[PDB]
Amino acid sequence: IIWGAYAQRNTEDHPPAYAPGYKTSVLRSPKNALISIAETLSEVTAPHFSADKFGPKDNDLILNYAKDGLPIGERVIVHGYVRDQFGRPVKNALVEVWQANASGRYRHPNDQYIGAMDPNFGGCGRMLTDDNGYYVFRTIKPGPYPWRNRINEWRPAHIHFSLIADGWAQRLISQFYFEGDTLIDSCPILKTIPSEQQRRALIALEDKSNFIEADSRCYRFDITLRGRRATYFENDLT
Amino acid sequence: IIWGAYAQRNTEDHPPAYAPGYKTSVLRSPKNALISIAETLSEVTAPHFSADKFGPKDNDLILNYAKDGLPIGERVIVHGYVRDQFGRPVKNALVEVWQANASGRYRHPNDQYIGAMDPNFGGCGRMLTDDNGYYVFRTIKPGPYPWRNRINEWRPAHIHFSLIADGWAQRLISQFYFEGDTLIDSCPILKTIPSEQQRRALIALEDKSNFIEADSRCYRFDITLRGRRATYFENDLT
Amino acid sequence: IIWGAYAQRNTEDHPPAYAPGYKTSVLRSPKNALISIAETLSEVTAPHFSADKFGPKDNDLILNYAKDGLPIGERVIVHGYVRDQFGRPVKNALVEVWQANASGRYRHPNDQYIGAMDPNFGGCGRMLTDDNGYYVFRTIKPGPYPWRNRINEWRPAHIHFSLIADGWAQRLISQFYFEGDTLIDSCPILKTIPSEQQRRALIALEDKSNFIEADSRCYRFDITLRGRRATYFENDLT
Amino acid sequence: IIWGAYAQRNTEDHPPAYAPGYKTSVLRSPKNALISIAETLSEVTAPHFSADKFGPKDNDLILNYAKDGLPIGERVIVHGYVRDQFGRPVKNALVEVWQANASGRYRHPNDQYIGAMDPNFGGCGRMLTDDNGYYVFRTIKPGPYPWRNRINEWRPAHIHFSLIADGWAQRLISQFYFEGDTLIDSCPILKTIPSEQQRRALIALEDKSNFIEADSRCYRFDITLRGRRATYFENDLT
Amino acid sequence: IIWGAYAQRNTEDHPPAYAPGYKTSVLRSPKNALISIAETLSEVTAPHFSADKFGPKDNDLILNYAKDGLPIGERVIVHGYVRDQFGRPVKNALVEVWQANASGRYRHPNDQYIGAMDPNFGGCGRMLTDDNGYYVFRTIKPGPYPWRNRINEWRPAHIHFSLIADGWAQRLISQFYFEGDTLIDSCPILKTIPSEQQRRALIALEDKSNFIEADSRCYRFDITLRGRRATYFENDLT
Amino acid sequence: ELKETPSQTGGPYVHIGLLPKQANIEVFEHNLDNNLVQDNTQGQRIRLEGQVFDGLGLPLRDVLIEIWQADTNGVYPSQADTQGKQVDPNFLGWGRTGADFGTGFWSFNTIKPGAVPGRKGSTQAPHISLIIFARGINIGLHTRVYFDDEAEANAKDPVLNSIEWATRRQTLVAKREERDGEVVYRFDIRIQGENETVFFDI
Amino acid sequence: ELKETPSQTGGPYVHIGLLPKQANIEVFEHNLDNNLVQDNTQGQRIRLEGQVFDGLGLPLRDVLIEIWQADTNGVYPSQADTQGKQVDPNFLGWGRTGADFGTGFWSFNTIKPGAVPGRKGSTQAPHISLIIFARGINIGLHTRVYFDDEAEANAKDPVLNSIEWATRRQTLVAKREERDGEVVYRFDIRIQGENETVFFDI
Amino acid sequence: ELKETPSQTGGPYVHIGLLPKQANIEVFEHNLDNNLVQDNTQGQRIRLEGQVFDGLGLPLRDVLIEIWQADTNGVYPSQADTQGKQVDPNFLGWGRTGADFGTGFWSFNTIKPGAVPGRKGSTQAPHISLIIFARGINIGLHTRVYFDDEAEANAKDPVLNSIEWATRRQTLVAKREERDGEVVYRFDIRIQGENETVFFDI
Amino acid sequence: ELKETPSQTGGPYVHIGLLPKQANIEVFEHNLDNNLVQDNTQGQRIRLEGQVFDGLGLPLRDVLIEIWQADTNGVYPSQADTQGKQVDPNFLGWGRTGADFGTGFWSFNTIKPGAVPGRKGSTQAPHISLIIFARGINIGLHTRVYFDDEAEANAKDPVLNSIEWATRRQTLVAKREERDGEVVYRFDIRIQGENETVFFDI
Ligand SMILES: [C-]#N
Ligand SMILES: [C-]#N
Ligand SMILES: [C-]#N
Ligand SMILES: [C-]#N
Ligand SMILES: [C-]#N
Ligand SMILES: [C-]#N
Ligand SMILES: [C-]#N
Ligand SMILES: [C-]#N
Ligand SMILES: [C-]#N
Ligand SMILES: [C-]#N
Ligand SMILES: [C-]#N
Ligand SMILES: [C-]#N
Ligand SMILES: [C-]#N
Ligand SMILES: [Fe+3]
Ligand SMILES: [Fe+3]
Ligand SMILES: [Fe+3]
Ligand SMILES: [Fe+3]
Repeated sequence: IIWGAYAQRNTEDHPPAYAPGYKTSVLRSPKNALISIAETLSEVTAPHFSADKFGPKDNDLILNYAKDGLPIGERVIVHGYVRDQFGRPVKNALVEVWQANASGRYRHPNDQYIGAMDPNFGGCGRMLTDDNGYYVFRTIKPGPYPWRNRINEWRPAHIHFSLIADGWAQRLISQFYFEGDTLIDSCPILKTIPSEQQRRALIALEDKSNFIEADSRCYRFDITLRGRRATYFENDLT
Repeated sequence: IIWGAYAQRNTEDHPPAYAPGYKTSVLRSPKNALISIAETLSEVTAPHFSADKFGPKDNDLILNYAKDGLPIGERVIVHGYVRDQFGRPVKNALVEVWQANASGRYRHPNDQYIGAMDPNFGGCGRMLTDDNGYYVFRTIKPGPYPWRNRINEWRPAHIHFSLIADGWAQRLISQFYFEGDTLIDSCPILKTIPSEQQRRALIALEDKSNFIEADSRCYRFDITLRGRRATYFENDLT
Repeated sequence: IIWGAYAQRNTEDHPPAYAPGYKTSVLRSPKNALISIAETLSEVTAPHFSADKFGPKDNDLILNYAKDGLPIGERVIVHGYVRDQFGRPVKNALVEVWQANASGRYRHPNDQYIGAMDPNFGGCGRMLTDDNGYYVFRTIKPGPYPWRNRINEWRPAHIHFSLIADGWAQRLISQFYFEGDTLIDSCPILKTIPSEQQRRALIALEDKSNFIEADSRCYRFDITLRGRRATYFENDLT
Repeated sequence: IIWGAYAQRNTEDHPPAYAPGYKTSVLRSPKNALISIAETLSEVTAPHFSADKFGPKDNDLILNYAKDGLPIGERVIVHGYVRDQFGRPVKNALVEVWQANASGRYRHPNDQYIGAMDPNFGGCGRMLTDDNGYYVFRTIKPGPYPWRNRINEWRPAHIHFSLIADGWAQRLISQFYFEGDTLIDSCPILKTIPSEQQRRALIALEDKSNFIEADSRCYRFDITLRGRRATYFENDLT
Repeated sequence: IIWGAYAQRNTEDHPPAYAPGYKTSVLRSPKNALISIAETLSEVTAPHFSADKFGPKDNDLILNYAKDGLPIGERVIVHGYVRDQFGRPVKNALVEVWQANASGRYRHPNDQYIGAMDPNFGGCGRMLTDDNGYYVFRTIKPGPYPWRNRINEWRPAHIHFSLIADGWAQRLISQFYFEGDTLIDSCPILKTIPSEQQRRALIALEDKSNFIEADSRCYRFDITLRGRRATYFENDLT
Repeated sequence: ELKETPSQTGGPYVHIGLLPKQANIEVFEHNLDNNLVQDNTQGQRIRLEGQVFDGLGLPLRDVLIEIWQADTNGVYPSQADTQGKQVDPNFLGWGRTGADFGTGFWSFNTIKPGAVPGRKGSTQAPHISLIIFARGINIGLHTRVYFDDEAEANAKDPVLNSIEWATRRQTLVAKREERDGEVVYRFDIRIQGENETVFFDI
Repeated sequence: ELKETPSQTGGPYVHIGLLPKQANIEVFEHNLDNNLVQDNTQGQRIRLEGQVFDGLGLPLRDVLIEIWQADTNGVYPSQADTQGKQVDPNFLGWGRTGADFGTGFWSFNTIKPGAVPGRKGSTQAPHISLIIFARGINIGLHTRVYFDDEAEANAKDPVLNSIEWATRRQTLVAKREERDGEVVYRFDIRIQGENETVFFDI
Repeated sequence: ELKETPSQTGGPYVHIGLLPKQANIEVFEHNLDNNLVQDNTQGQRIRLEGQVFDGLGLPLRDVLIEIWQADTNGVYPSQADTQGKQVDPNFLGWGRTGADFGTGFWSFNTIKPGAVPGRKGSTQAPHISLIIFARGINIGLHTRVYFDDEAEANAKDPVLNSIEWATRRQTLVAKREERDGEVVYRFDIRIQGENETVFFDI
Repeated sequence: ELKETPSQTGGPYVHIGLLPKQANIEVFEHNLDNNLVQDNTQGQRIRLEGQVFDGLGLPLRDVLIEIWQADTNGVYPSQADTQGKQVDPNFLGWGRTGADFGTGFWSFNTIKPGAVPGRKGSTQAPHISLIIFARGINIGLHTRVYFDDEAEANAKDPVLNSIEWATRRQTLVAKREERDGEVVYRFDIRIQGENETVFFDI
């Protein structure tokens, strides 16, 4: 198989750059349209991260920062698969996640929300997908976060995630939410996404059969990245 | 992969122990609720049966008991797949089946039904599933069986089956019926099952493309057993 | 009441003579259209069969051929009414029936199907309808019959029947099937019949209230023949 | 015609023995299932009551107890047909009925309801069905009866009835209500009946064309009893 | 796995031999029904074509006949999978295709349509499916072809294809069309196919994600052939 | 085909309609009762008595009972009887009674029935078919009364032998007694609990 | 109003049910056959024989045939006959037979029927109503057999004259022959092709 | 995700398919039985016997029983055993038997199992997993058999201590006996009523 | 389960894609043709020729024909052949040709195939499987070519004997001839009408 370029990103499946409902985007969005280019080696390549660099608790947010005891909050396991748009699994992709604690408080200097800090919770983890594109980490379910878009704005509970895979063109950062959260229907950030089907693509589903008795609940969340087309005739990439 | 415990059996997908409509269950059902326990090695292990012990006609009910000639009745082949609830195939599982003959008569001392005995039919077979969880046996389609629940009760045509697989927790015995049989809608035993979708999970489907011309018809029937969850953090099974 | 002629047979309620889907009909169907004629005494009359000629077991296919024991198979009683299109009962009509055994094997020299013969089953019976047009016989439910139309063709279970009543114009031979049989929807012979309502007119219905406990099941099947119009003005039949 | 046994009673068309919603049934219901038996002469026979024993006003509840005057209340005639499940009329069956008066007061020592007694009303009648299974009696429409199941329980207006016919197996006692009565939808006794269609089988219908001007209203109410199957082969009843 | 015979061809999923709407079929269709036979080695075997015989441009209709320049027309890539009715991929099958040019003109001596010939286009190609049953070729989208069935008949744009696979019984020749072509709904040849679902099985779907920017469009088209049943009991093929 | 009219409880005041006399209601000249023995009735007179107990072991004081039996020669005074034998012309074979409002005892004055033919040429032991109605009982309960002095016949009885739980068979056998010169069979019915009486679906 | 039960082919093994003997099945004491002539049957004995050919010109070896005819005086042994005349008391008027599995020939031993009244005071030429059933035949095919020695009667026959294609009328006329001292009428039926036999919708 | 195939009763004739021999059916050369002790099997031989009683206190004469246990060193002859220890190569660890049609007694010839590791580094007392199937039982009933001569181990057993009703724990302890020189553990199962055996959902 | 892709006519210009040479199109270096005999091919060389006639008796001048046959020892050059015998390494066993645009004649240069095993231990007479495609033909028509010099083998051939209309069997037998020193089998195909060639659904 001789690979060509990644399929064109479908701009209609993503939020636009300019979204007045999300205030801070008004000054941080280009007024010019993006210039589309034909891909080269620069766009189809990406770095490789060796597993040797990862600590044993890097994907366990419940314990990777615990000092005197355990974090306060809902023990939940999150797992799923990372595939490309053509259904092919994405192997050894770097998945990084971060979030606020059970109070909805981020361990970040610029966060002054009155929600209480948890001395035993850090809020960040990472991991590499296996050969089947599978990933799994453990954490505390984050609480909603009150913020200033309109004065009484509230982000539904959410976990931030980032992926670096096989091609630079696949670079993606997003957020996923939890099934049932009512704040999902009123969030300005989630509404920047044009279609309803795409909004639902960011919702982690309760996976009851994979709950661990007297221990943790479980949510299933799959991620889809852009995929490469194979070449059977001229190969102009080079 | 480090395996944990089998997922919890969903009691709502099974008949209750006490079912007044099925008379004999009134005195053979515990009055106390079942005590649920966390699994140990005892529940996740099970015996292994070597193929060396199986005769060549063990899965052929048409010939494994034929003496002077062939059994009288409808030649039918039944095949399907055995999977666990997570879709994984169940390999080398022991599948045992038994049934009445074409008259609806069981070759059992306690059966005095006037339906005629067939000197060339035994009514029992067995086999091991292959690596894909596939199984296949041949038999005579059983006739309905008149019995005494209410005086004029009739079991639809049915074949009894039993499975012993990888975990003791998967131990299961049940019955499957044939698509189209009208007695299916009035059977008290089949009605002990709460949902309609589950009742239909016991119906073998006509598989016309797999009929063997001028020889036998074919029914497709898949079986789903409980499955194990994998462990990625603490492993308390031991 | 002075009777006239039988109402015109409705050709659209019957299969056409030429039906390519039923192969053997290609060479055994007239290319010319049937010539319709006005009825005379020849068409409105028919023979009479005295009950004195019928043996006591003529309508009992379970016992009229039993030698060493009982036939192997499903004990079933079939009964119903024979009426004319105007709802009038058909009295003392000769009803003859024949069928294959429980294996789907016919006791006929030209049948070499591997299905097993039953030394205690003949496959034919007959009877006369009573004054209410009622009829009843007992038999073994026939098994489907594999045949060569397309290589893997299968007739659903069926019983052949023939009637000779009051008028030669009513002469009719057909077949009836059993409710629920899945082969009904794929049979080329049953499909020669143009309408769905007429196809269902050939299906015997399960009659659960008339089952005989620990003995036999029962199917209800009514037959409709052509009927005569009454004359109130000129009588040109003669 | 040689008669066999009565068709099996369909337990699903009747209320169960144990119905917690109807309090007094908790201690007066067997814990063991009923033992179904094959019928004998004992079950297919029943007593005969000669018409000579019936007084002329036995079926007239308006006058059979009137002393100084007429009962106070709604003059209504009730009539209908008694048939067996196969539609055959039930001839010379003993039909006995009883009820409370217009106040909802029963002429019974154990009734202390404050509803007023009517010195001219008794509340009981009887009659035999004719050759067509027809019956007819006259009465005063009963008023609802307040009772102690839950403290504020109320029986809708109702008339109790009992039938003794041709077979002991047909022995039946029940109650019928009047079309439109709102209490019908909240009565615990009527709710012991599993299906809605069966509940409606106990509702007497207003029969406006049979009202007698300036005199009485009329309700139509038909009763269906179990029926016997006819025998055409072995007769094992004896 | 021991293979048996190919499943019976379903005559109802194919056009009949005699189709008056398609004029030339009136004299080139047998009047006798096809004789169905049980398969032997002759029907289950087929030739093998080595890849060594195929030129490098055999599957590239844009360049395999180009002399002075490129063919005039719409550059399109067509690809898909060849499977058997049971979903198994068909490996190393010979796929041959041919078509008219962009004008709707065939490079055939008997074609006198005024549509213009393209000196740089031949109209034929071939290829072998890989181990996954995948195939891919490049061509110029053909223009509709005016023909004489009824005087103003027009074939929608179409590409002819032929397959020789594992069994002679799978031998198949057909045609596929392009999604959206309005002529599809009025073509007498496509209408010889009885069902609508089967007609749609001949329509190549636009596959937008696999378009090659500033170069070619792409259509997806899968092919299903007859499949073999496996044998687990008697093997009478020989 | 039609469905059987659904059953309903006889209700707490069931006496009004089926035993007016017991409810102090004189409306009928001829009243149906619990005395099946007439002047010229053949057979040995016997008295059948007992009580009906609920789940608490307390007698129902509002229960109604009816019995159906054959004459002394085992023939039923019914047109449905196909024995071809002549029945006792002075025997209705049926009776009705109610438990006493105070004590709870019920009783019938009848005749000990003769053996009746069973199915397939068998012979049933002498028995009386009995049914009970009452408040709290949604469908009349059917049972049979056999006699303990017919041990040999009972052992071969088809219906009794169709009860696989041998222990329950005794609940259908009444005990013989003799007040003075009269024969009395005591038959207590237990609807619920231990020694629960066997009930049939006929 | 109800619709007529739809027809279906008699099937390949039609002999089992309609001619058990021919299928080697002895289950009935009295078997229906192709001999309509009894000891005291009136009229001249005749033998009706022939074959049935398919579209290829090949005889059907699995066809079943039945005939219905009047007696020697043209009266049908049927209650539906309204002629007011007495019929031959020793004549059923009906018969059934099957083609020979090997050769394909069929035959009946019967009597030559007398003329039967037609509609509107007309007279039908002597004829035998015949119907054929078999595998491949979805509905029994009706036809008539006339005799060539009745040329004058045939010319005036209402049914024959209702066939506008005069050429096809001859397909309904059997040919007389005389083996020894017996009269035989040869009647071949051609279901398809040239000289295709006329079939009626009666 | 898929749902588990729903359970159904083993039925009254369950012996045909799971114990052909007991039903007088010789079709298999190698038959599965109730003898888990082989010639070279390690450990002390023991006999496990008892009866199964219904709600009336009557033994089920149609019940089928199977057991699953570890070898003498507490290792299961199963690939799922993760102890890393070698198991007795001459021990299947499973067996099947049926109650006697007449008396109701069942029994197994096996070995007394060694202690098996519990969850979270605990140790389970020696036990045999047992399941029963039969007419009237919609889903196989799971229970465990502990030994009364292991009082100290039983007191610390995780599963037994997970039963909050201390009184019911004794229903899972079999009683040791010694016919002659053989050790026998008596274990009666009571499906319903007083002293009802504890059943687990595993 | 999926349905087979529906068939469609090969069309009037079928030569472009399957026989480019015949359409004056040189695009492929290696072209498939009607010559199955190679230098080292074993067996007796034979020439198979004939014409295809429509319903009017006129030859199709646009028909395409392909054949599939076994080698001289009756072994198919196919991995699906399970005879366990080694096949002629210099034999493809398949060929394709088109009728001549002017005369209508077609032909193949091949080898006379050896007998091939039939079903259930039978032996098929030597034969060549043939299929035809063309404008007006919606689905390729399958037929077989047998040889008249194999009379004894043909009489016992399973497929030929499965044709109940014995008369049609001859339509599948080609006639041997000898131009000079070469053997030629003449096989004409008649799609419609009299002597219509037998076509199979394989
Ligand atoms: C985050 N807010
Ligand atoms: C099984 N009954
Ligand atoms: C019948 N076939
Ligand atoms: C009434 N109550
Ligand atoms: C192409 N026509
Ligand atoms: C009302 N009793
Ligand atoms: C009132 N019951
Ligand atoms: C069937 N014949
Ligand atoms: C059979 N027909
Ligand atoms: C079934 N037993
Ligand atoms: C069987 N049950
Ligand atoms: C296009 N032929
Ligand atoms: C082009 N067909
Ligand atoms: Fe009341
Ligand atoms: Fe048939
Ligand atoms: Fe069963
Ligand atoms: Fe074309």
